[PDB]
Amino acid sequence: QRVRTVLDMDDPAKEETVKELRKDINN
Amino acid sequence: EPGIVTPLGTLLRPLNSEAGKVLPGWGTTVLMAVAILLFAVFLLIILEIYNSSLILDGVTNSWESLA
Amino acid sequence: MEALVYTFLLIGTLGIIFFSIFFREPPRIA
Amino acid sequence: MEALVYTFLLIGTLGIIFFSIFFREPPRIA
Amino acid sequence: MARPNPNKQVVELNRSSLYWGLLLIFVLAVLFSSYIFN
Amino acid sequence: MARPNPNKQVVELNRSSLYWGLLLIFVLAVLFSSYIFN
Amino acid sequence: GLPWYRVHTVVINDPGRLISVHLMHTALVAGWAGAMTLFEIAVFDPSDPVLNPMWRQGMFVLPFLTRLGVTQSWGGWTISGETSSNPGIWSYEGAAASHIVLSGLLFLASVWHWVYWDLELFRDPRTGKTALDLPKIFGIHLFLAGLLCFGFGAFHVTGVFGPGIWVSDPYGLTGSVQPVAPSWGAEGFDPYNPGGVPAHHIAAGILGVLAGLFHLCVRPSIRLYFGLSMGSIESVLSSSIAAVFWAAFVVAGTMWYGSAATPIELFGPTRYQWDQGFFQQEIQKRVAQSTSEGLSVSEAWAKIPEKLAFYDYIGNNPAKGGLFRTGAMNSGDGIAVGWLGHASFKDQEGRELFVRRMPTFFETFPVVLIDKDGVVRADVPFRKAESKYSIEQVGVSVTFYGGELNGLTFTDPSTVKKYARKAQLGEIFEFDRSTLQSDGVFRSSPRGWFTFGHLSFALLFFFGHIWHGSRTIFRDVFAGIDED
Amino acid sequence: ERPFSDILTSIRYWVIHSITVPSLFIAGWLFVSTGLAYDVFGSPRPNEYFTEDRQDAPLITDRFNALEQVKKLSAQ
Amino acid sequence: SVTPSLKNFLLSLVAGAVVLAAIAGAVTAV
Amino acid sequence: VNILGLTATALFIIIPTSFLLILYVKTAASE
Amino acid sequence: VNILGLTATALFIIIPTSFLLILYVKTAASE
Amino acid sequence: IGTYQEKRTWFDDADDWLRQDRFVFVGWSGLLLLPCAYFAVGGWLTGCTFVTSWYTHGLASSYIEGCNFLTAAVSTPANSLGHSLLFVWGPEAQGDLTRWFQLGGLWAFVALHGAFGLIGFMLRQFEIARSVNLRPYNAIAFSAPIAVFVSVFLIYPLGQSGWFFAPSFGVASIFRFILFFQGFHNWTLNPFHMMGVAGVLGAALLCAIHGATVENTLFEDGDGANTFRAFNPTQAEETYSMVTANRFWSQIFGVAFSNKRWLHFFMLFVPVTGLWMSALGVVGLALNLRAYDFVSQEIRAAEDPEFETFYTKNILLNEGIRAWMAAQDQPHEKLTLPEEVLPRGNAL
Amino acid sequence: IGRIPLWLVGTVVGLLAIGLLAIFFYGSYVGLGSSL
Amino acid sequence: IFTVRWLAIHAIAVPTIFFLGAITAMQFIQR
Ligand code: CLA
Ligand code: CLA
Ligand code: CLA
Ligand code: CLA
Ligand SMILES: C=Cc1c(C)c2cc3nc(c4c5[nH]c(cc6nc(cc1[nH]2)C(C)=C6CC)c(C)c5C(=O)[C@@H]4C(=O)OC)[C@@H](CCC(=O)OC/C=C(\C)CCC[C@H](C)CCC[C@H](C)CCCC(C)C)[C@@H]3C
Ligand SMILES: CC(C)=CCC/C(C)=C/CC/C(C)=C/CC/C(C)=C/CC/C(C)=C/CC/C(C)=C/CC/C(C)=C/CC/C(C)=C/CC/C(C)=C/CC1=CC(=O)C(C)=C(C)C1=O
Ligand SMILES: CC1=C(/C=C/C(C)=C/C=C/C(C)=C/C=C/C=C(C)/C=C/C=C(C)/C=C/C2=C(C)CCCC2(C)C)C(C)(C)CCC1
Ligand SMILES: CC1=C(/C=C/C(C)=C\C=C\C(C)=C\C=C\C=C(C)\C=C\C=C(C)\C=C\C2=C(C)CCCC2(C)C)C(C)(C)CCC1
Ligand SMILES: CC1=C(/C=C/C(C)=C\C=C\C(C)=C\C=C\C=C(C)\C=C\C=C(C)\C=C\C2=C(C)CCCC2(C)C)C(C)(C)CCC1
Ligand SMILES: [Fe+2]
Repeated sequence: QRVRTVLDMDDPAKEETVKELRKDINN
Repeated sequence: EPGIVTPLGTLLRPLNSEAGKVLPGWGTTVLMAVAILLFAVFLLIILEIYNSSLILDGVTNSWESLA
Repeated sequence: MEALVYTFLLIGTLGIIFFSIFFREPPRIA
Repeated sequence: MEALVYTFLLIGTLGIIFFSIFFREPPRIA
Repeated sequence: MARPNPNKQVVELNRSSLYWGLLLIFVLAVLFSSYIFN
Repeated sequence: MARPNPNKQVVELNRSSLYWGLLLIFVLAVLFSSYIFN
Repeated sequence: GLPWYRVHTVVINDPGRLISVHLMHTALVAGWAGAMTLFEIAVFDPSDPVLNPMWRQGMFVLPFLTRLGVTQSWGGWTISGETSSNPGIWSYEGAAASHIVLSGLLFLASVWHWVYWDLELFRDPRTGKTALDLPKIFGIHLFLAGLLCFGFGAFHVTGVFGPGIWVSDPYGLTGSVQPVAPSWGAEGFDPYNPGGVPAHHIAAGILGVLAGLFHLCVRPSIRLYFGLSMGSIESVLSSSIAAVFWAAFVVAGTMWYGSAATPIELFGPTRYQWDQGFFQQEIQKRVAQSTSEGLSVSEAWAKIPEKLAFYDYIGNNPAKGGLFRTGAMNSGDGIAVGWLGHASFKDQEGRELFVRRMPTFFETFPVVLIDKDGVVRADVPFRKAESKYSIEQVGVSVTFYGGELNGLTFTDPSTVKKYARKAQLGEIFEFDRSTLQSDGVFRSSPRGWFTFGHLSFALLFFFGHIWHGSRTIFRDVFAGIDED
Repeated sequence: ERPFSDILTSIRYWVIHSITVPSLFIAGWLFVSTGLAYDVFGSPRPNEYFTEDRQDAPLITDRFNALEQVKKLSAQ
Repeated sequence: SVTPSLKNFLLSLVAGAVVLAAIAGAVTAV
Repeated sequence: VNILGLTATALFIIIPTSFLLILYVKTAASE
Repeated sequence: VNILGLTATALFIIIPTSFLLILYVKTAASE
Repeated sequence: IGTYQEKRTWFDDADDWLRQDRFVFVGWSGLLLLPCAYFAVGGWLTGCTFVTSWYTHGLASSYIEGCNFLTAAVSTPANSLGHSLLFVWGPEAQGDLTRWFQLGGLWAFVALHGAFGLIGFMLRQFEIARSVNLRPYNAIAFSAPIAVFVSVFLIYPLGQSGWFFAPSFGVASIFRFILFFQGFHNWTLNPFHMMGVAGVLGAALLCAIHGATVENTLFEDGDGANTFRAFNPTQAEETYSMVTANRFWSQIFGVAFSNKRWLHFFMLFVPVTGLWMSALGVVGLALNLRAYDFVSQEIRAAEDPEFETFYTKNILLNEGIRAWMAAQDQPHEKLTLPEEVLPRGNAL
Repeated sequence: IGRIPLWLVGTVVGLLAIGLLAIFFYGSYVGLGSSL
Repeated sequence: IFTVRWLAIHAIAVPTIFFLGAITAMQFIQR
């Protein structure tokens, strides 16, 4: 449900996912 | 010496009869200009769409467009 | 893999038959 | 099996070097 | 124009160009043998 | 007898003999392929 | 005389043999197409359409067969899983037989055109010398091209007469051949939208018909005639080869990037989907939904389809093979038999670690275990001396859910290392290897081989277009110069 | 035709180039010494090499909002 | 609606037309 | 024997065929 | 590709060498 | 033209003013070649003194940071941008030149304008060859440099993830790209690359041997030791004894050239063939299709701990290359590989 | 016209370029990027 | 004058000396 938890779940696997490349200007 | 004469050859002879018939003047270079520039801007539109260099209200250029 | 070799050899044989029949040296009659 | 092919094709290469060296077309002075 | 063809042509290639072609194929085999073998 | 060889001969093989040779090789291959492949 | 690199210039000014050699090239291409798909059907294994699809077997022309609408076969099986009770005349090897009979007809026509070359059609009634009415020939050919494009876009893909096309879901799960309605807006120009293809072909056909009519009407001028070397057929040759490597670059780009007419289900995935975590993101948000509302990660992994996990594998990447890793992907890694589930790694204190995904650029990659915050917690120890990151001293256990292994937690260091190395490549799958003598390395997809071959062909044709441009503009000084 | 021989040896050519070349040299000196390149260019000075927030190399990691992203990751 | 990317596209194309006109003027001004 | 026989068959169908083609073309190009 | 390499290398040697030899003896037959 | 009246128009006036003798030939091809080449060289020379790579690659690549000539480079755009062209007006920069420089968009700008400059230079060769009417074998040989340029600056990044893996405009950056293909691709073991290196060293062979042979079998034409003035621009006789050259090389090497035309054409032939095959090889590399692993040799090395070869030494050195590459060459992967996981030998 | 010799002009240009090259090589031991 | 050779020389003469003076100032830039 939460997009921030799946963001931190995809990050240790890879740092090039489209959802990590979109709306990451907050980080 | 003549060639091989055939009915369909006699039928479609006017398709290949005026080998080299041309008109004087420059012809249609203004439409060369406008059509070539239109093809150019069209090809750039599709290039920048496929490059994700242009963003519209209906294009995504991603696999979810299959939905 | 053997069947393709067999079929190739036979189609080559029929090719040689067709070649010998239709593109032979004409008799000279001289 | 591969060593035989390598050796045969390489000795063929050097043999055709020998052929091109000695058995070449003699140029003409005319 | 007539029944025989005007473009009746003979193709030629001297033994020097034979040497060029055969050495080309032989060294191509040298280059690609370890790759097709893998 | 001289510096060039006097027994200089030209080897001939016409198109009909080419036909016979090609057919002989291909028919021999067709016949013996089943036994060579075993 | 003419050297070996000029032999075909015996038919530069002979239109009968030009038509004849075009006919026999067409015959050879059609015969190759038929023989190639016969070979592909002979060597195809339809045992598992999901875990061993056609692009995992190196099928090349068969995905193109399945692209346009031919899905069933006379062997009683369809690639989508259904059984072809009445596959009809147009099966895979039925289309092969059609190609073969077309090739035979074209070969006979080629022999006829060679033996009958002195046709008065190639003789103009003005002077009787050899000439071709190039403006009218191009106008006629453009008219036929427009008519065929409009028909293909108005009846074949629209499905009112034809079968439509193969459209799949964004993540390539279901897939189906159906009619597609035209998209007349910017969505029609969306390259991943299949609704633009009928509109594209309809508009292209209408424009081609009008342009061919205008060509049939109006003749060219003297200035372009003496500029573009209009009098030479080699100008047509140079322009046509320019157009075909234009299209070659187009098809190489659209195959490497993916588009509407390039389905993942038929042609394999793209390396950019792996590098963008597309299937992984799909699976993980399919987990976030139905995990955030109860029924936690102990179960519901079986709710994850097995095709999706097969897609989340770097061996499924089209850019993991080599130039000479030759053949089928199954001959590379073995045929997938089942999914073992997503590996969850946990260390001795409780945080959930994750294995780093392998970048496409690497043939080998070290195995590391990273925390949620993005700092490496463990690694496969190369040195194993004065190392304090090894699994043998950290204490990481691996657990699986929803697959052949579900709820099983391994704590043994050797097996957790081995399965971490297996999960380094993505998902975890079991592969049968002794049936095809699998070497071990990864192979390349038909999409990747297609793109490589067409890029090389496009470069060679660029060289050919430069050479033919020189040939066209310099048709007067080949044998020598004017020496004055 | 003036084939590069009389031109360089001509006092008329030399006098009019006794000012322009030093002027260009001085302008090029001042364009870097006054920091105008740093201003209109976006290149970071060694004193403003790093910000206080990040001690490491900058990472854009975006494609569309990269303009305002490099705005907030540059040296202001 | 009209996107900023499309606005920049229109500005770039009219700028290219201006560049073409400037090229024509510079080449005809001997 | 599944592929050694293939190699033997290939050599047998080419080498004398090539030799015959050499002699045939050597005669055909001479009038 | 242990002996697939054999057959591929064999045909890659054979086809150009027979082709070049045929056209060469075509050249050399006419003086 | 064509014995018709042909009233002079704007096209005729432009052609007559364009194809004429000047110090620099403008012609029609100068409508593109001059502005595109000028923009490319200006952008590169500006980049090697000004453009910092601290936001594109996180490196130093210009004289403004203290770099020298080799380490200065016009750096590629960030891989997060993918294969975007990075227009200054486009969504990456949106009209702001100052931050368009920090985006690395001038890499794509200079690469594009240099491709158009290559096109314009070939068109200039074709136009000159048309203007004074001899064969365009210079353009035929020039077909290979543009093939190399396309295949390494556009085909490889378009096949890979993005322009970040494309080479950057700069000597040390080209060296980085070269070692990148050495490690990731095993470019030395690539067959098309061996085709290319063989062609190029053979081109060096032919150039050196042709110059030395011509200058060493010269006729007298003398009564003076400076043979350079022995040549006259207007003469229809040979200046170097080719038959003596043929005898010398037949007795030294075993074979020799019997034709100046075929000699010069093969001198043309060797580097164009080499560069075209190298272009095909890097095109093959563009889609991760390499001549990396020999399957049988790696198998016997796996089941034989004593079977050491130079090929296996190269393979192991390449994964060592890549293991050291990843962390400091791929910031967007942020691969925080620890010291222990790095493969290394005893001592050192 | 020929009042200043061409060899003199070339000598001045060459000494300017050589001294500037010496300055640039001096700029590798001081200033930015000089390991100090 | 303003000839084609004039423009061709100046477009490569003015900016190169501009950046040349830039590098000359840039060598003496301290830390
Ligand atoms: C459909 C495109 C096309 C067509 C119709 C032609 C037609 C022609 N070309 Mg040409 N060419 C092309 C593309 C094309 N070319 C391309 C892409 C290149 C770049 C490589 C060239 C480079 C080229 C050169 C350098 C020359 C020609 C020449 C010629 C003329 C004589 C050809 C000949 O007899 O050589 C004979 C060719 C052979 C005997 C065998 C060639 C086959 C090679 C070895 C590879 C084998 C391929 C395989 C069997 C099939 C693969 C095909 C498939 C992958 C596409 C002829 C009119 C010649 C010319 O202009 O006359 C002065 C000339 O010298 N071409
Ligand atoms: C558009 C062209 C094209 C493309 C993209 C493909 C692609 C593919 N083919 Mg295919 N094929 C083609 C044309 C093509 N083919 C043609 C024209 C034929 C008829 C001869 C075949 C016959 C064929 C068969 C029989 C098979 C395939 C197979 C395959 C798949 C396995 C990968 C592979 O090819 O190995 C690797 C690709 C390469 C190594 C490319 C080689 C690069 C160049 C050409 C190197 C050679 C140059 C050098 C001078 C040769 C000297 C070597 C010599 C010493 C032996 C793959 C997806 C296999 C398959 O999966 O079944 C369907 C299979 O068994 N193909
Ligand atoms: C009766 C006509 C006909 C029909 C119905 C088919 C049907 C089919 N063919 Mg086929 N073919 C034909 C004729 C035909 N063919 C002929 C005459 C040849 C010899 C040249 C071939 C050679 C051939 C081969 C080699 C192959 C097929 C294949 C196929 C199958 C898949 C098609 C595909 O994916 O390729 C894609 C087709 C296209 C992408 C068509 C694109 C057309 C181009 C891009 C036109 C663009 C240029 C044009 C001038 C632009 C006009 C300008 C405009 C403004 C007007 C399919 C069932 C494939 C197969 O699986 O084998 C069975 C395959 O390998 N065919
Ligand atoms: C030889 C002339 C020439 C050519 C061929 C090009 C070509 C190109 N330039 Mg370039 N440029 C030039 C001169 C030229 N330039 C000059 C002199 C300058 C200095 C001002 C620039 C500065 C420049 C920059 C800063 C950039 C480019 C870029 C580009 C590329 C893409 C341009 C684009 O996005 O839209 C294409 C433009 C055209 C196709 C122009 C044609 C105009 C059409 C045919 C007419 C339509 C306009 C019409 C009036 C519409 C209004 C109708 C209305 C009244 C209703 C492209 C290949 C971009 C790039 O390199 O990408 C990285 C980029 O950012 N150029
Ligand atoms: C790295 C090696 C190398 C360089 C630098 C080079 C340079 C050159 N070759 C030319 C020609 C040729 N090259 C040829 C064959 C070859 N050339 C080769 C190797 C080279 N050739 C090889 C190996 C071959 C064998 C096939 C031929 C056949 C020709 C010609 O016809 C021509 C000539 O007459 O030779 C004297 C000249 C015309 C270029 C020009 O004005 O384009 C105009 C376009 C320009 C200037 C724009 C280019 C801008 C580039 C693409 C982007 C920016 C790059 C920066 C400026 C520099 C970046 C450098 C870093 C990457 C380190 C130029 C001096
Ligand atoms: C057991 C065994 C045998 C051990 C050894 C095994 C071994 C390790 C084998 C590997 C070797 C091998 C072949 C591997 C290499 C594989 C590979 C790279 C293949 C090469 C592929 C190839 C075809 C490249 C094509 C690219 C290209 C066209 C280059 C060709 C280069 C070429 C031939 C150039 C000529 C070179 C050269 C020697 C020039 C001599 C020319 C010459 C005689 C000029 C002299 C001369 C000058 C004048 O001025 C005049 C006037 C006259 C008159 C005159 O004459
Ligand atoms: C006569 C007849 C018939 C029959 C027909 C047929 C049977 C056909 C066929 C055919 C076929 C069965 C074909 C196939 C084929 C193949 C091909 C045509 C191919 C090829 C080639 C190529 C092109 C290649 C190249 C290459 C190589 C060599 C390798 C790899 C790489 C490359 C690519 C380079 C019929 C009954 C109908 C009718 C009547 C009579
Ligand atoms: C960027 C850009 C642009 C463009 C520009 C241009 C087009 C121009 C230019 C420019 C240039 C062009 C510059 C330059 C530089 C240069 C230099 C820097 C140089 C050098 C050289 C040297 C340093 C050397 C010396 C020497 C010596 C000392 C020794 C011996 C001799 C010699 C000579 C070698 C613009 C703005 C539009 C915008 C976009 C981007
Ligand atoms: C290569 C070249 C050139 C040249 C340049 C230059 C830059 C030159 C110079 C130079 C110089 C500018 C020189 C000077 C000098 C002087 C000297 C070399 C001297 C001496 C001697 C001695 C022995 C010493 C002594 C002493 C002592 C012991 C210590 C102190 C005192 C005294 C000084 C007395 C030219 C352009 C023409 C042409 C082209 C290239
Ligand atoms: Fe010479």
